[PDB]
Amino acid sequence: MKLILTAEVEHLGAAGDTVEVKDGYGRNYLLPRGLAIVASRGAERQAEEIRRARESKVIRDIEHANELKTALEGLGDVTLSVNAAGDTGKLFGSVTAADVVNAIKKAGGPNLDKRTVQLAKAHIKSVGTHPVTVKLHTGVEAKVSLNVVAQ
Amino acid sequence: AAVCDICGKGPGFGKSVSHSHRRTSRRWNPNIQPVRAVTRPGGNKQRINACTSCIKAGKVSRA
RNA sequence: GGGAGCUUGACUGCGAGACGGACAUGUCGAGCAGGGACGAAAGUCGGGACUAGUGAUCCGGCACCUCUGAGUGGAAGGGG
RNA sequence: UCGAUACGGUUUGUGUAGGAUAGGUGGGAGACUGUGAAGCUCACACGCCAGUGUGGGUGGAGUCGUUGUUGAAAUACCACUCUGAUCGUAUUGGGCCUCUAACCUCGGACCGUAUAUCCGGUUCAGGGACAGUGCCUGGUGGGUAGUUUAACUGGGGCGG
RNA sequence: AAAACACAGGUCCGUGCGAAGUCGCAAGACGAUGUAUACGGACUGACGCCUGCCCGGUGCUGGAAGGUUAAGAGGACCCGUUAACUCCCUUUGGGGGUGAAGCGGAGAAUUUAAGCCCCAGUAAACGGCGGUGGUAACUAUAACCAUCCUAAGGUAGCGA
RNA sequence: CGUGUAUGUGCGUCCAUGAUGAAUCAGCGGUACUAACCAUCCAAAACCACCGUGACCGCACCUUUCGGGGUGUGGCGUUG
RNA sequence: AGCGAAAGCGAGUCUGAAUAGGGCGUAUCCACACAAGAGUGUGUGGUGUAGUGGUGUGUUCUGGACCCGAAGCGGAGUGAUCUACCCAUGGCCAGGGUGAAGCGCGGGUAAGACCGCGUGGAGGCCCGAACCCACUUAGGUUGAAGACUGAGGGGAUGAGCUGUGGGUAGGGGUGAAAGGCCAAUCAAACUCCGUGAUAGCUGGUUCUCCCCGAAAUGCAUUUAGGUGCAGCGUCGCAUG
RNA sequence: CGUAGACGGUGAGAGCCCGGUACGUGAAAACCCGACGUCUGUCUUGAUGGUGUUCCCGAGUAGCAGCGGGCCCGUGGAAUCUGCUGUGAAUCUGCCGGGACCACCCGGUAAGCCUGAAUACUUCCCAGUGACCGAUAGCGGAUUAGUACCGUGAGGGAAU
RNA sequence: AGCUGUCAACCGAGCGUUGAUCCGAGGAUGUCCGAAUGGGGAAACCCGGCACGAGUGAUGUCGUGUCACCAGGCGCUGAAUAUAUAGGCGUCUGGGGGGAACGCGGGGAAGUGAAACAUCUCAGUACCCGUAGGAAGAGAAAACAAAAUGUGAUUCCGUGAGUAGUGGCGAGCGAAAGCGGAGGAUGGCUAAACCGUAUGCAUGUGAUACCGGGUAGGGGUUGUGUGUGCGGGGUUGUGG
Repeated sequence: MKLILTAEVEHLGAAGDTVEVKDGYGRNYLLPRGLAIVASRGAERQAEEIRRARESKVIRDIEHANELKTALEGLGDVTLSVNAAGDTGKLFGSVTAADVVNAIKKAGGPNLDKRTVQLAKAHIKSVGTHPVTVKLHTGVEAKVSLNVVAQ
Repeated sequence: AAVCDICGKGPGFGKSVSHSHRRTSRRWNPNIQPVRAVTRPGGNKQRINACTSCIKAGKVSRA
């Protein structure tokens, strides 16, 4: 199996390094634990792999960093744009954890991952300060709120 | 376990042929193993039976 | 039957007219190239004095052959 | 722990006379040293009963010039390094100890689930890369099965 | 209808526990909601005196170093066709010898399993359990003379 | 077992009458969780000693003529 | 248009270095010659060769194959209302006896052990009905009955008997084991299907008359009561 | 009389007595089969023909083995087609098929599809046919017929 | 113009030219059981969950609906664990079973023959399983043939041929090409760069920057497609 690593592994390479390792190793240890990605296309497994490595290194949380990030997320109201109807409010699309993460980054600042927000729990179907929770750590909720406007 | 839950590989049927050429019906069973496959990257691993052909072809995902 | 000389007629290759012959096995080989001598010329020999000492067909071996060779060239395989 | 593949650091070659271990053939035979050839107690150890291998201190303007033919002329120098003890990497192998992630657990706890010793999801704890069956493979195999176990014969068998 | 089966009692073997064993392709079940003082299997068959020798054959239980030993990517060599080399004739082309890359065969050296061979156990496993003939062996007799062969020679007890 | 009636006791609340409120702002002990300490605990590395002789050799043999074996005369891989 | 194994050749061809002979072919027949009497050949010249479609008949091939007949084999199902065993839940066991263990009391015992006395009422205990069996006998034996009857007989508080409801199913069940039982059948149940199984074996095969008319031998045979061929019959042709 | 002499019935062989027959006619409704318009899509948002150079031309596939199935082909020299197991390619100087491999040469551009007609059959319905049976025949069944009867059951299964 | 079906009569009742009985086509009702489906069940017989008629002083009753389980779509919900999910709820749409033959795909005997028997045959038969449709499967060659400016999807018939072969080369088995016919009908998509687009990541530094051109500018397709969906401008060899 030819795959390019997303993080540092021993004698397998470094983030972005291409290597051929046997199917069992890749399929059961690397792809699952997200330490590599199969090189479907060289340019892909290069740029997507690098983006994933940097994103993980930036979205890593810690014990005290958990409470610090909870404090940071306790900043204000984020906003997202999605098309709705004339008055119905039935959003043509649907918010995603990626949408909420990027909106938090661009408005508030705090960096974090998709395994933070409880998006479905926060049914977000209309518009307004629909609230969402970023599960920063084992038990560190954060009712960050999220307005909705037309796309 | 002779049917793959992805591709439906059933066991083939044929004859085991002896030195005396006695032909006795036998079965070529697929090599299907219990795989705890991960439908979505989420992580809940649902158990199924998939042929080693599917495991090799990447139709299984043990994420 | 007993002796010596030479030699390799299991003429092997081709084979007479004939004959012995429930269906599945035998006797002469007169002729032909090529031999064997003894010899001298004439001459005789297709293992044994004779009748036993063997096993069909199928399957395959092995040698040689101016035979076929699945489009053609060979080849595999087959055939004699 | 032991293997095999691409090149590879330096000697490693008494053929026979013999500076006398003639490195593989050519360049050779100005190419070789002051921070540094030598002979040396020695660093380091390799023998064909030839002495040898690069040298720290010595050592110091050093070997050489068909040094005499033993054609290959000191392996004192040039390419491939040729018989060749040792090469360090990457590829792939027998085996031992394992790290857990495959897979396994009728070990526990949770939840689906009011009902649940089902099963299946989570998790923990264990095994563990074995085991399990898949393909192929060798053995054992009346446990089961299909069968065969002749005829003559003063009946058949025994005998022949 | 018994002398047979069973029986309570015995002994051996298996079984570390979704055991062994059994029904099932499997899941599962029984075993057992049991736990080696329990289960399953084999034989014997209350109780009493006892169950003597033998592990050679065959099973089973362990393994002694070897040898034999399939399945493989260990693939030398060899063989097919031919890009092309050489030579003969013969010259608007077919006759021999050499033949790379390849791809297509058959494939040897070497290579490790179980089993077998092999060594020790095991007879309440299947099964075995002789002579001499020299003696007073007492001429009712158990030992003794000291004799060949195996693994041993039928021990107590009983016996028309 | 169900509907209607009458009364007897029978007892709800906006009410009324009784039990209780029972925790907070300070402030302590016990879980004792953060890390660390104690009682117990089973070990790796180095470590010694031994049974033992996977390597060695002969040393002695009922004798192969000792010359094949095996055990003591022993330092060893303490290899198990 | 054949010969051969084909490059194939072709009234020739194959075999063969060998115009050497043979094999097989050139329908057949007639004349002429040349030959040789080794059984006749060679050419030459004449007439020109007869298949093939229907269809009748006899045999024959593949089928059920002239018809009947196995025991048995396979596939799929049906059966534990009989019986075997087991599971759940019920029921029954007249009458008498013997008298266990314990529990008290007395002797002895240093004291116990033990021995008597009372209570006790145990047992795959005893005798014996119901009940369940089936040892003997006689009868039945075209029975009253496809297993019984009459006399006796065994067990009869148990490993008992029995009702109801269940479970186990055929190469399987169940079996205190008889190869027993599994629906009057069991050394592999039954029904349907394969299927009109197959049988060198047994049986059967139906009107007539005219002509001829056997064989029971040889050889071979997983053969010996079968069959092939020959021998012997018949009917056609040909020779006579 | 006959475009009617088909067949049946009628008191016995009926073209002319009857139902009919030849030949004519008859659908309100429903269904079917046709066309005829709305309607549906597409093309027109264009058609023409020549040059030279990168990417594309169906991947766990083809191919290769180990074991099989199928083909005349019973593993055979065994192609082509196929199942299961591994191993696993390139995209046109590609790849297959020509019963293994070629200067070869021909067939061409698989690993994703849908496709009428020609074809097989008759539970059922309609109209007919018979050198078919004619009540032990013909369906088991002309009557009660899968009935009665038998068997627990599957099933067997009549007679009239 | 007679009728009230028939065995199959006897009635007593009646109907019918104002059109019956009879025929044909639509409908209506259509108990209970059966896939059976509200639950149960020994099939056809037992017990239940909204609004209405009742049945009143009221319970008790019966009428109509409706109520199985599965999949699939769509809505909610999203357990244990956190984005996130198995599952649960609600609603639509289907499925279930039967049928004689034919079809396709799988499994697959044995009697039997081989005069035994195992290879083989029987036979891919019987049977079994899964599945359709009015037909079904195959079908538009990377095919077959061999040097013919060869045919040109499949299927089905006849031949080829009981041939070539195959075969314990035994019993047996047995094609294909070619040819003659029935029928005729050589349609669309997936790849490529992207036209365009829609949507799932990472942010560099939000400028690569776009209508393809040049020539004005901001903050633009953010810009980068690696992942899909969609109308292609898209799409067969001597090449699109």
